[PDB]
Amino acid sequence: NENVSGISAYLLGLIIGDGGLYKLKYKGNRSEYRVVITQKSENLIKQHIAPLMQFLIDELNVKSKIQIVKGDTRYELRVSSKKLYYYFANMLERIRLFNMREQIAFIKGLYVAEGDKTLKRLRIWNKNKALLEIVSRWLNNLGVRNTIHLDDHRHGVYVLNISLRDRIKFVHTILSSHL
DNA sequence: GCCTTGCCGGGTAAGTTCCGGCGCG
DNA sequence: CGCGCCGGAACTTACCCGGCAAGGC
Ligand SMILES: [Ca+2]
Repeated sequence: NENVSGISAYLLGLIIGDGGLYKLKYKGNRSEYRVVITQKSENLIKQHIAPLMQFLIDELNVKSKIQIVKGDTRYELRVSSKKLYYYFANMLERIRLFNMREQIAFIKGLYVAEGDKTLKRLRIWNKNKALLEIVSRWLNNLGVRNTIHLDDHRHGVYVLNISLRDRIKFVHTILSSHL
């Protein structure tokens, strides 16, 4: 709807990237379901990310608050919502069936989260190789050549390197898409 | 000459799961 | 009683950064 689907895919890229989906068990039988995006800067969160999450929450009739919690090392945007937790967890599941619009939005969010930011090089870091392999195939379909290697042998972190030969296509189509 | 990109260590910006409390049928 | 939101934060490490050099054209 597809204001919503595009924004959803983008937020998921931020959540998977910078972020998390948590199902918590307490005593008892208490529980909590969290959608989380963390980020160093309060401004990026408050003026860019939160209004996107708020739009989605309103559109989904989710009754939960957007919480912004200050940590010692970063800010946390958090929505405590069973319904939103499952919306994103099922979407993730999910992810191979994304259309072109959701593909581009997801990759954009994932790059904002896990991205080389100078743009001198175009690189995405993640330990989830299968996720990078999905993104690699999508990028190939969009004709951005790319390679995946184990970058950090210490922590098992993969890099997806976007070929600078296809830099203009990647930055124009994905990273500065008006979609 | 100039660009690209694999490699690889530094260290902080992420991530994850605890806690005490309250809401609501 | 049985679960699900709220607000916080303690703790560990997964990212990003960025320099070096092999390799391609
Ligand atoms: Ca990030």
